Amino acid sequence: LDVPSSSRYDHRIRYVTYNPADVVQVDTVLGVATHIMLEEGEQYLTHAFGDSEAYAFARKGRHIFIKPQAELANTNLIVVTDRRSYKFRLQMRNDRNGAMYELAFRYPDTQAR
Amino acid sequence: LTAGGGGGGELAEKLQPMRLSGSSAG
Repeated sequence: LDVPSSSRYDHRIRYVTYNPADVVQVDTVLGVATHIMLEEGEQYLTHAFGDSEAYAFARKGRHIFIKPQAELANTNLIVVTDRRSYKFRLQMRNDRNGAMYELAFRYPDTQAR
Repeated sequence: LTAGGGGGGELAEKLQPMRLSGSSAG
């Protein structure tokens, strides 16, 4: 389980180091739209939720927004592109605290290249 | 996520007036 590490300024914005062998535990709360970005020039192929009506999905280029829409929405998101495949264990938080506004990636292989 | 008579042909065609419009000084 890759738990995002938050920024030092506000713990609303978090970063995760991408990994083929692990999933991202996302703590989504009610009433917030959360922002996810891809690599530059990454072509989105398909996405598949465990529950299509539990979350709301709209994608623009390399930017992914997901939104809660139903109580007890605990499913997964598998958004796949040409470069790789993402895995998030979407979990609603009940108390509307410890939110996470935007998730960012740190890529080891690209940085090394 | 997001919201939302007429004869005399030759002499009479040489008598057709030439009317040139006047000008105004600018």
